[PDB]
Amino acid sequence: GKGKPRGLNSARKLRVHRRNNRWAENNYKKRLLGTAFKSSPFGGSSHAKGIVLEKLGIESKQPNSAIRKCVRVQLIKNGKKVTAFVPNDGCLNFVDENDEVLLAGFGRKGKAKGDIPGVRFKVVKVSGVSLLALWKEKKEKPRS
Amino acid sequence: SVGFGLVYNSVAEAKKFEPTYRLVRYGLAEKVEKASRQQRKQKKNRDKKIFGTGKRLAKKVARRNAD
Amino acid sequence: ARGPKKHLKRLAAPHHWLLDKLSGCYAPRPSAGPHKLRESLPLIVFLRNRLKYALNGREVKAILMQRHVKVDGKVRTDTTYPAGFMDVITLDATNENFRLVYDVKGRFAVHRITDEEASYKLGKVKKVQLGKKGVPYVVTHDGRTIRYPDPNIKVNDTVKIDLASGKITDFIKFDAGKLVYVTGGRNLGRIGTIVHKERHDGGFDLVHIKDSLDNTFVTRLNNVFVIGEQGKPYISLPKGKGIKLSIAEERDRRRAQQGL
Amino acid sequence: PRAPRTYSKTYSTPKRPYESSRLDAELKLAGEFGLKNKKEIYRISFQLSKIRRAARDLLTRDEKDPKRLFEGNALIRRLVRVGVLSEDKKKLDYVLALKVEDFLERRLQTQVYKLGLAKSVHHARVLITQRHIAVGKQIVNIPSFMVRLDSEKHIDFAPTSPFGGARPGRVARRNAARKAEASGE
Amino acid sequence: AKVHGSLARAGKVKSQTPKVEKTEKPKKPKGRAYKRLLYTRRFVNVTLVNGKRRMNPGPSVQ
RNA sequence: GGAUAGUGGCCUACCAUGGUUUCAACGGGUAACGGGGAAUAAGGGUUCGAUUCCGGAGAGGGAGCCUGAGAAACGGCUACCACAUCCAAGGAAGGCAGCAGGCGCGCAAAUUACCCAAUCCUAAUUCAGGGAGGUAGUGACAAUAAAUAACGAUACAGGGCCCAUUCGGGUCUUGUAAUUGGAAUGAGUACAAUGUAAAUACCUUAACGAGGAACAAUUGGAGGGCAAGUCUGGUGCCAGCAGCCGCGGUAAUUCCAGCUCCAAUAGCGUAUAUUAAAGUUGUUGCAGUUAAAAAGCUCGUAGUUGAACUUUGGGCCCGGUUGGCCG
RNA sequence: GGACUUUUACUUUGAAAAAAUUAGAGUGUUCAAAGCAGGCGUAUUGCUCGAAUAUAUUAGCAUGGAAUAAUAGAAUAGGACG
Repeated sequence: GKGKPRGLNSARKLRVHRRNNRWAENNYKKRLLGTAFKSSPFGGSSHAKGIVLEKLGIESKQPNSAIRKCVRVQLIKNGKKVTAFVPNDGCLNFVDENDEVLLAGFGRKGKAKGDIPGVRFKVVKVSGVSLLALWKEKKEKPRS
Repeated sequence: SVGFGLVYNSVAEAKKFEPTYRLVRYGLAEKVEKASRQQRKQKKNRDKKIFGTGKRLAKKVARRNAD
Repeated sequence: ARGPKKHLKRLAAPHHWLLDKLSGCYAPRPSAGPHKLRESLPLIVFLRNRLKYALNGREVKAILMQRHVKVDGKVRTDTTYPAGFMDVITLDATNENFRLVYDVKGRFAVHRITDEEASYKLGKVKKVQLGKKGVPYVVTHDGRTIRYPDPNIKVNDTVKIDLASGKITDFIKFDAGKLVYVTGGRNLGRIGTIVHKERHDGGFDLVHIKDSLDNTFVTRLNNVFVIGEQGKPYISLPKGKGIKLSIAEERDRRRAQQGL
Repeated sequence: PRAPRTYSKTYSTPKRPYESSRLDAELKLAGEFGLKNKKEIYRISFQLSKIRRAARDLLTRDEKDPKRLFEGNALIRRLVRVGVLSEDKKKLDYVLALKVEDFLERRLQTQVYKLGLAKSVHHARVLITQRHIAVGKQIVNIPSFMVRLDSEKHIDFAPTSPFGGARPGRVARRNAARKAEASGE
Repeated sequence: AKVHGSLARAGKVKSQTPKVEKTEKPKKPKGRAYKRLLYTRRFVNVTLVNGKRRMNPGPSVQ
């Protein structure tokens, strides 16, 4: 019964057949195709710093309704064009075109967060300085 | 306060066997006024560019600039 | 690695020296000599780690440079000279005669023998060869070669050497019963008779052993060092006679000897 | 190329961050033994676990096991020498029922209090960490000391510090000195 | 979908919440002192109740 | 046979056609140096290992070689290749994956500091030399210890057991303070001595160093999961929040703030990876009529697997161990 | 009395076996992480215990076992034993 070999000598089959099924698992397969190195905008890196190209007013999905304040960024190490979300009340005024900004993920491990569509990254620093310091008026955006 | 101590059998027999850094604490030895390592080294390399006495070399150099 | 190595990282050294972990990156590293560097004992480790007669490694040399120390009678001056098993070491300027001989753990115990006895040692023969010009010779475990030996002397048999003339003065054969010292392995430091030698063609003869307590342990022929007759040592054994006790029996002997 | 001067950590945060039940009990403890934070309980909660594990494993073995007896009685003899295990509860079965406050009680902190000297653990806190203590000749300014049996009859004030003789403190000495240069001359 | 919406009111509300400065107060005790404060308060004297006891009730029911 | 220090298709002549493979050869990929080990704690496992030790390899890329016991060596040479320095324009010279230090790369990593006192190495050698190594500087990588207050006085409320007919009340001990009281201590500052090769910090110690605008603790959160507000003000499907469910369309417990409260605390949050949770990779240990999934069917090789029986039973010896009991 | 499985797998116990790491014994770094120290005394020319133990699940080697599971042997007798 049970539909799998039980023999004392069936170790190869058991070993290989699990090797064969480990592919139906995302994280595994994601780890062996080296997708983070290849497809992902960061190189699998946790952060990446790019240059701001334009501001976006992205409308959120249903059943929400607002304008979701983001920027298009060209990652330095790639040249990759990625769009990231500037968080908190009016922080989009802290960032400007050709600024350079630190981007990070959204803790969704690839996926987009909340209701903002196609935006899988968030702005953490602009022009060397953190936002939750600019926002809190602890420091000021260096006059460039 | 716990420390360590030594009692040699005669002064100069301590003179001998004592690390010279201790003796200078005791006014038992004089401080060698020496060139810093880098300065010592930079000389070892400067002299190294010379083969022989140098006193020949100085004649070599000086004859040139007196015509 | 392009040639012979000259350093010893302090961690790759033999544990049975008991050097500390910290306090430096390197260990002494035995020079080339009588004993295999892993099976040896530098004079620096004896004279400051095992006797505390020195502190600095500098003061080790200053003692040696004073010729203050003989090994096997010859005055040795190399800081990291590789002394070993059955060696003597004689600090004359203080009337001390030792003999590097094993602990009951696997270490080199500070064994003090008399001002006599230091006039000889023992030697396990390693090979017995016909040299050139027909001369025969034996080779002992400390790189001693003695030409013209007793024809009876075969390999593994020990040999009573003097210490200012070479020369064998009686010896012991390897048969059942003899009193044996284990010189390495899991039983290093132990002493016992024989019972059996289990020979194996191809390689590796094991030698079953029994001590003075009816505990039977086994090692490899390589590690066995005959030193005389049953209950009759040809030298002075260290304290405990290399009998070995359990951690249990250890602990009892401690707390009992402890107090009063 | 040196030797990796080894180390390890002492505590162990709880698997579930917000248990109103657990969080209550932890706070009760922090107040009666007069602790500083939750880490000082995590430290002891963790210590306790290995002990119970060490004993959890030894008990599975056949009795009169050469290793069980040595490593057990050695465990028991230590636990008793500090005042956490009862003098005649010397069995591994009784160490698995051991709980946090047993350990927590034996701190210098709750000894300076538990025999005069303090009349408050929070008083006892500041007394220890201000040199006003001496397990014999030795000052001990760590609240988490751990007082051993035959050491219990030695916990007293310092040969230094006003509460032990030789000079009063430097605030007293500034008061009896300001009534001097003034009301005197 | 639509990516070009209005950036006009970037922070409409933070910029119109009437700044009211923080009313000062005595500093609360740090370290052990604070936990002592919490042991005594929360369960030695026992104040406000309901058959459940309550941490932060605003102006009760009455 | 030659060659090598030597074995050997290592090379060469001649001779045969052999050698590996579904028990995976051969080829491909690796963001691959191997191991000692590391992270994760029911067990089994999963993931990781450039990096304190061992082995290997390399010194911008390749090849060649001199010297020597040992090097196919690079702080040796020779050449080609890729760089690239000085120049009186004829020429000459350099290989930091040594230690510092710079440019570049980037999310990402410190001083062009002192010394051979220690640890050990080397030479003709106690003595010289050693950016090995040690020492300090930068250093919230990790890890340990754990200050930011302690105790009283008094005025009310009373935990007040009572006495007890009533503003009648014993009497400690909780809690409240725009009320006061003296005690304590190091964080620092600093004579000295200690420490050190010298200086530095630790340890020790004169003189100092505690009353609130200080010696003033932070970080996140308060709908649910999940511990803690249906309080106040602002906004009005806007701004924003929200890992997930969701909040916001004028009484918002969820945004922006004030106040209060909760949680960890000299540390707390975020992102990325990974482990546990996951019996959602299942050997242990999953699922497959209808939720994902039995090849249309039979045959059949490799694979896995494969009925029963052969000295069973009887009877002794010897010397062991926990418990009866008892001192 | 030494050698001795037809040919094996399996299982027992040992041997050769780096240190560090891990587990874990002792030790009052003032506690602890550590470290491998140290402890006693006439402390004016001394004494003394230490620096354990366990782990390696592959393979090789040595060894006690013969249940389970494989394997060889006499059929035209080209059989065994002396």
